Parts: sequence; C-alpha cells; structure tokens
Amino acid sequence: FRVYSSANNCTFEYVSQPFLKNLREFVFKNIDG
Amino acid sequence: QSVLTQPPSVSAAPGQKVAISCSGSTSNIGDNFVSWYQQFPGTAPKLLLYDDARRPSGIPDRFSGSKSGTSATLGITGLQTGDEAVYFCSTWDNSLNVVLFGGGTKLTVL
Amino acid sequence: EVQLVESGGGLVQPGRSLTLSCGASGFTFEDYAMHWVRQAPGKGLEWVSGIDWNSGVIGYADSVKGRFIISRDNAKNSLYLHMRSLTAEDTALYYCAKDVYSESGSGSYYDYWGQGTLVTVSS
Ligand SMILES: *[C@@H]1O[C@H](CO)[C@@H](O)[C@H](O)[C@H]1NC(C)=O
Repeated sequence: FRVYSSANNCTFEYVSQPFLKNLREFVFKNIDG
Repeated sequence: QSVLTQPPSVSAAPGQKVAISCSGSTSNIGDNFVSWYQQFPGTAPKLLLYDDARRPSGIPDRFSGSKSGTSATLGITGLQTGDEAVYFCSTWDNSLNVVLFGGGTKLTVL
Repeated sequence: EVQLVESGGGLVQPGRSLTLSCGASGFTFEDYAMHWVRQAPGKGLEWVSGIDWNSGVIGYADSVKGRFIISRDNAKNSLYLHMRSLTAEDTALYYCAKDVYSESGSGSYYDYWGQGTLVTVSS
C-alpha cells in the first residue's frame, strides 16, 4: 500500500467489512453534506 | 537517586550463552517493566525486547531472557561477528518519576 | 515508514540558548507521547525530557531542570526543546525518541528513534 497517499491530517474515519466472473456495482451520491 | 547497574563490558566465544545483568532496586526494577536496546556503532539504538520477555518482530531469538527480583538479565546465543554492540536496559521509576537508563555493556566476538 | 527528522544542531557558544526541533512522518502524531534522549560521545544514554499527547510535560532530568523547555504542536507535527543557558557538559547527540503509549511512565518501551543531531558547546 501507501502508493496513493503522501501526507494528511484526518477528520473522519470509518472501517468495516469488505465491500465485496463477477459484476460489482455502486452508486455514489453526495447530497446535503 | 538509584541508578541501573549493567556490567561495564562482556566478552564471550561464539555459541555460548552470554548474561548481561542490569541491577537496580525496588523502585526501578522491583516494581515495573524493563526493556532492552541494541546499538551498533554510528547507529540510532533500536528495540530488542519489552515486557521483560517479549520481542519486537525481527528481535534475535538467540538474545532473550527474563529475571526477577531487583535485577534483570539478557541471555544471548549464536553470537555472530555482527552481534557486537552496546545493550541498554531501560526502566521507569515510580518514586522519583524519571525514566532511568543503563550504563551500557559492549559485546565482543572473540 | 516512521522517519523522525531533527534540526537545530550546530556549534553553540557556552552561554547561548538553542532550539532543537524534531519532526515526524507516516504515523499519527497526537496519539503518541514523544521524548528527547541525549547521548554524550563515548557514553550511554541520558534521558532529557518527555511529553504526552496533551503536551503535558513529564519532567526533566535532574541536571537539566529549569533550563530545558519541551513543547510540541500536533498540527505542525513537531516536538521542540528550547535549551536555555547551555554549558560544557550539554554537548551530545539528541535522538528524538518515541513511546508506544500516550501516558509515558507505566514502564514504557521507546520504539522508533531518529538519527539524531549533534550539539557541541565549545569556544
Ligand atoms: C491541516 O493542517 C493545516 C495546517 O495547520 C490546516 O490549515 C488544515 O485546516 C488542517 N486540515 C484539517 C481539517 O485537518
């Protein structure tokens, strides 16, 4: 890992189970904050 | 002011078991945990133990050891010619409230 | 991934003050209670100062009480040690050590150590 990010001061953070010849799908919508 | 008391120097042939004794008192070692640090010449000291027995990942298994009472001890085997270094015993103090450190013992491979 | 950068290292005269300003990288700063440990050449380690996650100092060594002031900023990810009124014995190399805990004094183990900087005090 660590190839993407370089440095950061974090505000929100969240962790959970993994999201997932197979077909994933997602809808990302950002409304009202 | 109690002070940790390591041996000034140690020498042993390769293969044998090497004992490094850090001696103190009840306030320092008799009540809390002691950790041990490894320093090569011209290097920043690094972790070699903690919790008096346990080892950080990579910590030489050959170097391990726990002791009770007012003293702590480190045991070493398979002394490679690279294992020549200085070993520090680190300790906290419950009464004076300042971290104490060992004098430092240097290991020689004959 | 944990690099601890130093600064403020250079010959300083017998009476002038100095500011060693360690840094940090690759880990959460305000969670971990940092330290400052010196080593005189040809000698073992000598604890100099500590600090916690709330920047509430732990206490200074007996020889340097009232002349060293340790502080930190968790925003600028730094840890400063403003030496005041140096002397001959204060020459050493100063590692910006680290502690795994945030309370520093239940018998802690200092994991990551910076490469340190050399402060020499001579005329
Ligand atoms: C990160 O740090 C910079 C400098 O203190 C500050 O301007 C910025 O607001 C911070 N970002 C957050 C929200 O963590």
